[PDB]
Amino acid sequence: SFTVEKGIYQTSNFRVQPTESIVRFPNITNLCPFGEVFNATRFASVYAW
Amino acid sequence: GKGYHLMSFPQSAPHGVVFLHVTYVPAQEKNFTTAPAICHDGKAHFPREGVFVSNGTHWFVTQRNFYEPQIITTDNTFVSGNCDVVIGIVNNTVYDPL
Amino acid sequence: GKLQDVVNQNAQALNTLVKQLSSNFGAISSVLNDILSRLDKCEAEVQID
Amino acid sequence: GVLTESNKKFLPFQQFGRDIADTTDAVRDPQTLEILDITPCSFGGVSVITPGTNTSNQVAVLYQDVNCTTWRVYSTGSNVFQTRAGCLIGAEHVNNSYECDIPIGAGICASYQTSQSIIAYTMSLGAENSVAYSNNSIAIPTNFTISVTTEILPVSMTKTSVDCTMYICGDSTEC
Amino acid sequence: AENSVAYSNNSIAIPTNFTISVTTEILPVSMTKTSVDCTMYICGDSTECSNLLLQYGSFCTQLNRALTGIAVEQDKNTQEVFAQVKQIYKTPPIKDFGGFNFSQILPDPSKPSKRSFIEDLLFNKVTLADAGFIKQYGDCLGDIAARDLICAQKFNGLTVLPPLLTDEMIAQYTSALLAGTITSGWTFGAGAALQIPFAMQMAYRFNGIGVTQNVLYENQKLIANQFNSAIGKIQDSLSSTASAL
Ligand SMILES: *[C@@H]1O[C@H](CO)[C@@H](O[C@@H]2O[C@H](CO)[C@@H](O)[C@H](O)[C@H]2NC(C)=O)[C@H](O)[C@H]1NC(C)=O
Ligand SMILES: *[C@@H]1O[C@H](CO)[C@@H](O[C@@H]2O[C@H](CO)[C@@H](O)[C@H](O)[C@H]2NC(C)=O)[C@H](O)[C@H]1NC(C)=O
Ligand SMILES: *[C@@H]1O[C@H](CO)[C@@H](O[C@@H]2O[C@H](CO)[C@@H](O)[C@H](O)[C@H]2NC(C)=O)[C@H](O)[C@H]1NC(C)=O
Ligand SMILES: *[C@@H]1O[C@H](CO)[C@@H](O[C@@H]2O[C@H](CO)[C@@H](O)[C@H](O)[C@H]2NC(C)=O)[C@H](O)[C@H]1NC(C)=O
Ligand SMILES: *[C@@H]1O[C@H](CO)[C@@H](O)[C@H](O)[C@H]1NC(C)=O
Ligand SMILES: *[C@@H]1O[C@H](CO)[C@@H](O)[C@H](O)[C@H]1NC(C)=O
Ligand SMILES: *[C@@H]1O[C@H](CO)[C@@H](O)[C@H](O)[C@H]1NC(C)=O
Ligand SMILES: *[C@@H]1O[C@H](CO)[C@@H](O)[C@H](O)[C@H]1NC(C)=O
Ligand SMILES: *[C@@H]1O[C@H](CO)[C@@H](O)[C@H](O)[C@H]1NC(C)=O
Ligand SMILES: *[C@@H]1O[C@H](CO)[C@@H](O)[C@H](O)[C@H]1NC(C)=O
Ligand SMILES: *[C@@H]1O[C@H](CO)[C@@H](O)[C@H](O)[C@H]1NC(C)=O
Ligand SMILES: *[C@@H]1O[C@H](CO)[C@@H](O)[C@H](O)[C@H]1NC(C)=O
Repeated sequence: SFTVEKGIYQTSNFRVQPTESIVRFPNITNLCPFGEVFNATRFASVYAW
Repeated sequence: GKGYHLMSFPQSAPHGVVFLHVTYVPAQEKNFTTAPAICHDGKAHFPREGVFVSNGTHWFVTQRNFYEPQIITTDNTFVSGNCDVVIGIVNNTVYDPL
Repeated sequence: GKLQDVVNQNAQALNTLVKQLSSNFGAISSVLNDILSRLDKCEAEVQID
Repeated sequence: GVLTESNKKFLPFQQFGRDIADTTDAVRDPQTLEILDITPCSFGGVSVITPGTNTSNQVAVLYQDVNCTTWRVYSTGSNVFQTRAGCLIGAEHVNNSYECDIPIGAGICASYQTSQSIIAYTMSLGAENSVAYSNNSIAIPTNFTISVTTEILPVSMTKTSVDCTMYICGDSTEC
Repeated sequence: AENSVAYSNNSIAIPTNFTISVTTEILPVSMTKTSVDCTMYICGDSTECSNLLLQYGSFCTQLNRALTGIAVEQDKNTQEVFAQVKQIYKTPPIKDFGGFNFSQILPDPSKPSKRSFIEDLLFNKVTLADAGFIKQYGDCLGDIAARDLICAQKFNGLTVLPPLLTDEMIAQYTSALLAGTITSGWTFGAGAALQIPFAMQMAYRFNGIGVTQNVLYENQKLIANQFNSAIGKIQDSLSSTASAL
């Protein structure tokens, strides 16, 4: 409504906005063995995977 | 309603009822000096209904909720025991019809 | 006001019931006709559920 | 959320901690091996005290659970008074005691009085008068008044009926 | 306990004495006023969740309307129970009520609050969950080690609003009721308070229960002693057990 009668009204609790964003990942730099997994000269049989 | 209830009147309102409570509210209080009983001939007198009051000199017996003083008389009070055990008892004469 | 409260409470309850028909409740839409017109009988049953 | 230093001791095979609500409390920081406690940054109730919007557009904000004696308040401005119910911002404290108009709480009420402004005050329980009690004094009424008081009581409410098929499935056979 | 009662058509048992018995009855009047925030409970801090919740605004308005009604109801309950009289009577400085002792059930001026002795015992015998209504953000941030339940409630949007009348003010109302009752009897309820000596008030009360008012006067000291002993018994009882409240 555009009109509010006399009284006291509960509103949403006090909000604090995030001031900045951070990202924390483990300290590692090696690339995963994509070549050894996908570029493998010899794949295994399905029964012995 | 506030005060002693005399009688109520009902009225209908939408989805409800309205009671007009006519009640009796005492209005004009006045101070008096009083005692629980009076010693007449060594025997204490207590009101059968009422209370002893005094306007300074004389002692009357009056009803509880309205100042209607009456002369102290045997038909206004009743006797029980001597006039020493009672605390706050006073001295006064108890009239008798003659 | 004690009786006007009763009248207003009943009227507001019914109006709230009418207003609450605009919720999706997880469905793709809050309107039966929209669901039945864009979806076949197959998943229209899931949404109408 | 807010990250703070934690005294929790995680086992070597643990990375997160959790409430009874299973929301994440503590996290082992992956770079430096320390435990950080996570907390929400939204906290504390807020109430708005207003007269009618046609009466005025001013409002006083009661921030419960904040001490105003920087702050977790939208705006300080002026007239910052620490009530027992919270921190009232936008209302002028007065030393008088009136009847309650807008109950703030904790024995504090607010009203809109005169330059018009919102005032806050401790309510008045009533007129303070004693009685001249004595062991040999009685007050007796010499007159009376007949008072007619009104008492309103609700007796019934509107009888309602509901059709499921027409509310849930209005004019839809498949529904 | 089985107890057969002797009966006959020409036999009657008449009392020859009496006891003034003071009993305690406890009644809840209000409960905690509570408020709920859908956004902060259902959707902790995510904006996506609040955007999704935007279509249930009617449901949340319904919930908060019901809770606000409950809160106003609690305030009205306390007001109607305790604000019977809007005249704050105060007891006279001299306490001469014909041997009756009201020290335990009257305000103590030598305490920060004006609660009586019995009121102090009662307030000490109930452990309030909140014990206050100011829980600052710093305090909840500084006790992450201790799993405080109030902080967990308040971080999910569940707040407890303070009651309108504080305990000191309800104590003031009760003290006014005591003062009016002992200084004027029932008259202060039925309009303006009319003073009457307490012995004569008790005489009226005795006449009310169908025994002549004299027996009080011939037994005023005994009745006062019995009342004092009963009050002391209540005081001792409330200070020993925990199931009373
Ligand atoms: C009512 O009258 C009797 C008359 O005897 C009073 O009794 C005397 O009171 C005086 C003062 O206390 C004593 O010195 C006498 O010894 C009493 N005489 C007897 C026979 O009792 C009595 O005091 C009067 N009551 C009041 C309240 O004054
Ligand atoms: C008791 O109170 C009533 C009114 O409350 C008094 O009646 C009034 O008396 C004055 C005296 O001239 C009149 O002018 C008024 O018109 C009366 N009012 C009504 C409604 O009738 C009455 O006099 C009082 N009686 C005593 C003994 O004090
Ligand atoms: C009515 O009961 C009370 C006891 O509750 C009696 O008062 C006791 O009387 C004896 C007499 O020796 C005293 O030893 C006690 O100290 C009294 N107790 C109290 C609290 O006063 C009283 O006597 C009985 N009434 C009658 C007529 O026998
Ligand atoms: C009424 O009962 C109390 C019991 O506590 C009597 O004793 C007093 O108690 C109060 C507690 O509020 C103390 O402050 C006083 O020091 C106590 N006085 C004494 C002599 O013990 C009290 O005396 C009784 N009232 C009367 C008039 O005797
Ligand atoms: C690299 O990893 C180690 C341990 O994981 C950590 O101590 C160090 O801070 C990391 N380097 C940087 C620049 O953060
Ligand atoms: C995979 O094999 C092809 C052909 O030798 C080569 O061009 C490509 O660079 C290889 N990719 C990776 C990730 O090793
Ligand atoms: C009765 O006495 C007291 C004290 O003198 C006084 O305040 C009061 O006004 C008196 N009552 C009336 C009706 O005048
Ligand atoms: C008390 O009342 C009586 C009779 O009405 C009268 O004779 C006497 O003068 C009055 N005394 C006082 C002090 O009013
Ligand atoms: C009433 O009080 C006064 C002073 O307090 C005293 O002189 C008088 O003796 C008392 N009367 C009775 C019956 O106790
Ligand atoms: C608000 O105040 C104006 C007068 O200034 C009046 O016309 C109007 O009816 C009022 N509206 C409400 C809801 O009180
Ligand atoms: C915090 O609020 C309470 C409420 O009375 C107050 O006593 C206290 O002084 C406030 N804290 C400080 C440092 O003033
Ligand atoms: C209110 O009363 C207190 C204590 O007497 C005083 O410090 C203060 O200045 C007063 N404020 C106003 C506006 O009267």
